[PDB]
Amino acid sequence: KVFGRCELAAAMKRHGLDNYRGYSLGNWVCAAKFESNFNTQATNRNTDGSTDYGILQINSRWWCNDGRTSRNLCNIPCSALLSSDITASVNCAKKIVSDGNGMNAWVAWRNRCKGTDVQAWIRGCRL
Amino acid sequence: DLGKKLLEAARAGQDDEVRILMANGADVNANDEYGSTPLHLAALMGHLEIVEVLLKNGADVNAEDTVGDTPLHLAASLGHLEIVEVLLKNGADVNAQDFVGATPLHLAANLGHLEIVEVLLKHGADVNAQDKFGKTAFDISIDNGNEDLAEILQK
Ligand SMILES: [Cl-]
Repeated sequence: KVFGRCELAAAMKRHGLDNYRGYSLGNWVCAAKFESNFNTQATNRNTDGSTDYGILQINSRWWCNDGRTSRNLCNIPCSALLSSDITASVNCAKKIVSDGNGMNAWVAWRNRCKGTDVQAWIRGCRL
Repeated sequence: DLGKKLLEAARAGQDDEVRILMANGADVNANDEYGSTPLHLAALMGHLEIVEVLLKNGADVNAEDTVGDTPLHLAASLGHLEIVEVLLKNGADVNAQDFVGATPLHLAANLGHLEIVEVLLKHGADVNAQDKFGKTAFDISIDNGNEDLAEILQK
């Protein structure tokens, strides 16, 4: 499934991302755009043998279990991050940023969202 | 070791530090972790004056980052109209497609930048171009329910 921008903003709002730790909703929509281009099916194998899964490209070395990489800190099979329901990816994403270092753990957000007008990513959506 | 410092200066809008690093033989096409050139970062952060200085010093106007985005991709999506024209007049491909097949027209349409869409159309933006998901700029405007943008693209 490939989300539209406003469609994913509305879905992320339903999953508790417009009121999470000061990380306003636009930050998350922008991050999903540059991580996966709004594609929940996106999968990219890293140079170290691990793979990034899902709409927020969650890495399989640390956060999920794919059977070909054993930390699984989100206690989830990596395949579960690929469905059209974004519950699994969001809950895992909330665990990644909540260690203290925050959004700077998000490579695509850090390089393409951080410092821009992130509110534009929810601009024009009737939420 | 100056290229890493020119990247920082370009993204940060240090108009004066960009000049000094340039004259001292800093690589105007240095790449960071994401494959961005100084011209990428200056267009991303809306620093018009640094964009012109990098172009005068021979920056690649169509350099692609690790995902295939050109500086015109980033300027069009962020709504920086001044930079988009400077990039076009200096030989930027108005119909460049990145790794997911998105053009500058796709990126400006996704964020409802009407004025930038019209400038891109004027410079020959292809309204039939599709990303890897089969979407045109028109389809994007419909998905986002942007009626004013749809009208622009319908003619
Ligand atoms: Cl909170």
